[PDB]
Amino acid sequence: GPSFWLGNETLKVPLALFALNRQRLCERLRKNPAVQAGSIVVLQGGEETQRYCTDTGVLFRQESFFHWAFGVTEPGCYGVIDVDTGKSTLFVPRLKIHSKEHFKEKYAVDDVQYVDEIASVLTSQKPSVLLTLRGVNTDSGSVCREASFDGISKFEVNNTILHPEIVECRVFKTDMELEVLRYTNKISSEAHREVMKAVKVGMKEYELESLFEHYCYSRGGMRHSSYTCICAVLHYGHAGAPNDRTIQNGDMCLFDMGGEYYCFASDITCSFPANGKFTADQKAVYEAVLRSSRAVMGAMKPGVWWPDMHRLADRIHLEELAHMGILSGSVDAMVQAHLGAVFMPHGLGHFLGIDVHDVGGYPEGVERIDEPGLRSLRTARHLQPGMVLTVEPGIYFIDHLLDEALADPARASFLNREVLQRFRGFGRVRIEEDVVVTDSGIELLTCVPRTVEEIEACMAGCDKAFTP
Amino acid sequence: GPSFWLGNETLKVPLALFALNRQRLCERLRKNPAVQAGSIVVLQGGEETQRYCTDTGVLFRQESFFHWAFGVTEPGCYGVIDVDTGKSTLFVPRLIHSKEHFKEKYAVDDVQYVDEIASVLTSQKPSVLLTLRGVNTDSGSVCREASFDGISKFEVNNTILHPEIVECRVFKTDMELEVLRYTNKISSEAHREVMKAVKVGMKEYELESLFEHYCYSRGGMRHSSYTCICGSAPNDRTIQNGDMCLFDMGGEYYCFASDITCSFPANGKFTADQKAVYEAVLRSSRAVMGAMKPGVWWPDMHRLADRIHLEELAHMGILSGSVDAMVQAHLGAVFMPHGLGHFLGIDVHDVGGYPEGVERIDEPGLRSLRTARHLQPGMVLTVEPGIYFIDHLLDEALADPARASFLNREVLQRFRGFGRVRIEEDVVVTDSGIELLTCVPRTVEEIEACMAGCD
Ligand code: PRO
Ligand code: PRO
Ligand SMILES: [Mn+2]
Ligand SMILES: [Mn+2]
Ligand SMILES: [Mn+2]
Ligand SMILES: [Mn+2]
Ligand SMILES: [O-]
Ligand SMILES: [O-]
Repeated sequence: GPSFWLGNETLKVPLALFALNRQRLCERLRKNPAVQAGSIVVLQGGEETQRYCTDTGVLFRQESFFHWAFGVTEPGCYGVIDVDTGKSTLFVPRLKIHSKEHFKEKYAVDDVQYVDEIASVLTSQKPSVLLTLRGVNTDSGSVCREASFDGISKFEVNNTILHPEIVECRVFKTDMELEVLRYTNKISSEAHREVMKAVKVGMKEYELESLFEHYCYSRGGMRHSSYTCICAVLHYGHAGAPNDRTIQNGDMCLFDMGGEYYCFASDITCSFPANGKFTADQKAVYEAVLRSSRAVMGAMKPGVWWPDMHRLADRIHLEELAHMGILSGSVDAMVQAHLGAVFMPHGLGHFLGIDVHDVGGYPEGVERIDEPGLRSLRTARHLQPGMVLTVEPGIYFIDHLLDEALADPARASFLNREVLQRFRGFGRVRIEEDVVVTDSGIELLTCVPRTVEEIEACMAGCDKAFTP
Repeated sequence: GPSFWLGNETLKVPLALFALNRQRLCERLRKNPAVQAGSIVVLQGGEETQRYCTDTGVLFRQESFFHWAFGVTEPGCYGVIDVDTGKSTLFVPRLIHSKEHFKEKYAVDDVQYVDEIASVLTSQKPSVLLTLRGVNTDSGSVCREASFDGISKFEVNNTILHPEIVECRVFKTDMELEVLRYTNKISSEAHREVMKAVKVGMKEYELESLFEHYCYSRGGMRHSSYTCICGSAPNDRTIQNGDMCLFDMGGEYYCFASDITCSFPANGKFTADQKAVYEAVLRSSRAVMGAMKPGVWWPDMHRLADRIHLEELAHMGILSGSVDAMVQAHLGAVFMPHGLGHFLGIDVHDVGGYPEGVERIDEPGLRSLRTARHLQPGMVLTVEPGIYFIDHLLDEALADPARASFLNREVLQRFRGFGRVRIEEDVVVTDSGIELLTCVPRTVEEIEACMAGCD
């Protein structure tokens, strides 16, 4: 059948991918006892937006649930799925201008109609109930926009059934979806290598962000970054602003960037010395995060409770920080005092898919854990095959977190100021891989240099094939 | 005083630019007979947005009127200006920098937190708050009026400000022109790099990518001014041998735009037909720039470009008959359906093209003009004539006996799928003529030498 493709070396994505998602959603809804016969799923695609009151266009990016179901890149559409038969209808704006037939062929749907006819067409199809999308995103706190059209009031509308079901479908990636996520990770990994090869003392961080974006777009067809790429919030107020810090000798760099292809995300972080040679201290902190990274990846398999992996990373960080002489005392005591969250205040990792922070981390019955570090986890679910997660432990030296710990009698004793003082302004190490949960373990999607020797080799311009 | 700067070779933009804008706005309001003494201008800045219901951030870009007045890059702010004294107060979110930090950074008279805006304005006992509401004549959208908790307690006027701040934006200060010269410099350089890099077989988005990379990495231009048009949402058309490329792209620096279009043969060599069409647009481009000066009516420039295009198309054999008669039948709009050019500034399609008293001309071509004003010094415009071979426009003309007679179908057939040529320059009106901001290869000889890798 047809496939989405941007030519050259970019990935051909069969539109069958979305047909399989529609099939899976219908199969789930058919097994749902509360779904009436003759129900129709109604999704509304995104519309083009402009900057405020101007006619300056904002680059259009399809709404994620609508993309997941249909793969449609055009703004202003609606999409309908008959639950009982699986029949799909795309509604496109009545505006070279393409025919309805052109869109039917392009997207391999069963029917195409114009948007202004949606009320007439649905009336004629006599559905029992329209199933629309409404629910809460547990990362943004926002409520998903329910589809609406002139005349929808004449129909029976249920806005509670669909959201948890289509979320759960998105949580489990198909083999076709994995092929795209492998590709996004391949291009983003190559871009990360290019950045490590290009970085020079004296460069502005945004020069590297630009290079990353150029690699992803020109060689990967990735028009969008998946998320705001982190290399300043400080100097200009938003993560999106150019990071205009000058890279200095002795710096540890952290680049957190990932491109998006056809609305499938990647999210990768590399940490490395600006000048291409790890100091003893840098090697020590870095290899601590490498150790937790690898321990978690080695422990992940179906049935594993994700918060247990976060705690495992914490324990390893604390062990290694103690082996460095930054911390002293009982590691068990440190864990009881939640000392790990001083060095890693964020969650270990999160679902990834069409969204960087993908849906379904906190379905009904799954509770957020009200402890330092863990409260920042974007899911507290148990791992199952088909999930895609980031694994992103880090160690940070953040003054106000350290000072707070030093002011806390329950924590302050564990800290050796004489050694710690040398790590003030050390910076940050984070190692972020993307992985798939398999039937028995994981598959690593990311492919960047990770050991000290591999990183130093990459920055010295060694061919990627070279291995130390 | 302080300046915006992204280091390396990027431009230092004095925050004094925005101070001057505020003063200019107050000077204008003070002359407005409806403006009450003790009025305060209230502007609301943009806020951070996310993609739909996700936590995926959308790259923040400041609202244009608010940027013009304050140069503030942070989301979630307000800014007010005492009309009588010119005193400026910035309101920032309480979140980490001090208010003192923001005062120093933006060279405003006072900084407060946003949650105190009602209390602060109340203490200053204004007659009325002047808020922003009006219609953008390019989008049809209504400007969003500032609002805050407790604003209901104030007398608010939302009619006075818009036309007055729009009018200020129409006329660029020397400091603004410095930034627009810079954005044109970098975008010009990026266009040259694109011309050097184009190879048959490439995808258009590869050149869009290169352009953005040059502007960002070398210019500190994070944003494209507008969605990039890459003729021959990624443009994934393969550049083919024999194609005429059209690349319309411009970077933005600190919310100051640029808008440049280059047309050139994909394979680096103009055919006779391509040279003929291209040099027709070069001729109208140069004729319009030459004729521009204070007092010139912009629609006359549009019709000048039409006349020249028709003359050249007749010379080529595409058309026959009286060019006078052709103009009377609006034949120019078949080949150039859009307006000749538009105001440019903080927005690519900048404000103020149709203030009250200036009417849109209801004729083909001219109705798409984004201004029908007379030119005055300080105005910044694009000059972007083009010739297009658009089947449905051509078909409509061939069906209409008043136009069909002028067209030589046997010659036109050859130009079906020719594509299109547009040449877009950015210029400023001076006391005597114009200053050209754009600096790219333009003659056939310059373009071919550039693409051949010469120099
Ligand atoms: O938001 C999150 O979950 C991770 C934490 C570090 C940056 N991204
Ligand atoms: O919108 C305008 O007015 C010009 C002409 C077409 C491309 N930009
Ligand atoms: Mn990340
Ligand atoms: Mn992440
Ligand atoms: Mn343009
Ligand atoms: Mn333009
Ligand atoms: O991340
Ligand atoms: O343009």
